[PDB]
Amino acid sequence: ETPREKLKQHSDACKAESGVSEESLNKVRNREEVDDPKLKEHAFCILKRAGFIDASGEFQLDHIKTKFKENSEHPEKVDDLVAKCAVKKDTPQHSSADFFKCVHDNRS
Repeated sequence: ETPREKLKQHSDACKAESGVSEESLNKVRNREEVDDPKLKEHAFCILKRAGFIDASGEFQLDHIKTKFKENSEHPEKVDDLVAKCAVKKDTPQHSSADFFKCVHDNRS
């Protein structure tokens, strides 16, 4: 009866296991490269909510490239980088981590 707060939680179900705190994610900021399940898993949890990838795992670069393109400091290399970063892997949840890592580990 009237939630008021309206707890959404981007990873309400992903928290059951993929509850990667601000530890390994922060490491992504630096060129250290850290392998972790909750990390890659948590990412997909945001991708599905962000409105990029579908419940089936179909990558949508047309929407990703446009996002990084429109309003940016140097929008032009993202589109090409999207192809190399959005490489279709054996699973959809995998490619997710590539989005929040590849673009972050891009040489200037």
